[PDB]
Amino acid sequence: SADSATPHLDAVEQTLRQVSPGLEGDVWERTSGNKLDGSAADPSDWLLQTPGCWGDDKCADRVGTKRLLAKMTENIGNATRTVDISTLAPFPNGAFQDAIVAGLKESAAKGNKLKVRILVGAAPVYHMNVMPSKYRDELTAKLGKAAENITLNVASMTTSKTAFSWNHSKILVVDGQSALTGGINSWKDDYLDTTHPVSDVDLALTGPAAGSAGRYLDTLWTWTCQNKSNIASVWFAASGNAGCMATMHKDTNPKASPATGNVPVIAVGGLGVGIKDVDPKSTFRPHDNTNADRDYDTVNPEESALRALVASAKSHIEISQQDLNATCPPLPRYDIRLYDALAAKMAAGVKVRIVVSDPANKSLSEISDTLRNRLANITGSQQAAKTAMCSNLQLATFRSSPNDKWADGHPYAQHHKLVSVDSSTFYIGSKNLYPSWLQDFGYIVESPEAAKQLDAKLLDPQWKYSQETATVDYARGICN
Repeated sequence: SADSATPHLDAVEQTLRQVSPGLEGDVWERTSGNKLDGSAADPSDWLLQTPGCWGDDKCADRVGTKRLLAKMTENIGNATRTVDISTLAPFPNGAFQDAIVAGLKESAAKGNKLKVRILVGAAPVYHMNVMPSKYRDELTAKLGKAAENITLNVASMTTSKTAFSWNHSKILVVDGQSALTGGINSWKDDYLDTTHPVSDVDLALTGPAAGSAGRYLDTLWTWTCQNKSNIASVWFAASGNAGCMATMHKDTNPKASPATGNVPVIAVGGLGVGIKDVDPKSTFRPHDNTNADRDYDTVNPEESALRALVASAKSHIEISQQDLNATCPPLPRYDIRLYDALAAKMAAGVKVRIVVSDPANKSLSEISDTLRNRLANITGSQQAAKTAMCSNLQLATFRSSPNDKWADGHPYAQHHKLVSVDSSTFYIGSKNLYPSWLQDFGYIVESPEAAKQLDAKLLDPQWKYSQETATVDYARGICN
């Protein structure tokens, strides 16, 4: 018999086909033959962490931020057909707008005509600020003659006011072949023009999984174009006499995709609330969408995917987030199934590390109490839960140097949406583990070599400096 080399993806895949079989290909998809898109000088700079400093409370070394903008510009400059962007509102500004304009100029100067879609999610509280025909006109102006060659769609959207749903994915796809995604929304959002930068992470790849991200954006733009005349759902603007490009990606880029490397990946996203009510093909049979809406799960496969990734761990789990708990009624406080899966792992002796952003930006007491309570349901007592938790948990707030705050007085903050298991398989994307009902997207990658680079470049230094704040740390017998 043959032994799989991708046991973690196999497990996640099996769950996704149970929960969202009708969404395979569009909202989630497993592909082989990808390449983590790091140069030759640096094999590891597929991992776009920002700011990239460690051990320096002044953050002198901004190599990560410089690299991110160069990669955006470079990837867009190599476009020959299509550029596909999603983020949270506002529309691109500052250094990110500069990288987009420079990339588009670079591609236009090589003789290319491009189709470009720029899609942002707006919170009703934010709406007025986001004006797509204004952004269209500002981008057109900055491009100059290069704008002659750009067919542009620009839109902001809210899929549900009542259930607080809009786009939160942060994606850049060029020619359906290269993709960047992760947690980085804009330069100012992460205070990168600043000496207290926020810590964040994106990944860059090429290959079939880039097509997966284009198909996810086709799913959002199909709904956007269907609703482009409903002023309460969508504000849409286009250049010239262009239409609304619902399926830019299906149309201009094929579906069979040649391999660029040897990395297997599961692309996975969610449709939030108000795009699709249910996956009609699903037979899954498991107001609060996170914990008590079957139909919601079937159209938000990323929630199940992340819980399955946790469940697939045989040895150890590292979680790095802004928080695990939500503070946004009517959203629930936490994902019950997630904490239950973390508890079950600790009850089996699998190690769990949780690093969250400083509450200033206890937060920790809330996490450990809930984990303890879920473990008590499993182990039968509070004393047995404490044994399981204290012996298997690391829980701390994030630090990037031996200083308790940045040198300039402000606390450290982090925006990662990162999960890694068994130094083998990890998620990088925009989906937070705390309850949220937005459209999101990310990649689950199984590669021990890449996961060890993630350890060496991110998770190891992270823990080196964050452990000073730990309220629980089985490796030093701390359990407060």
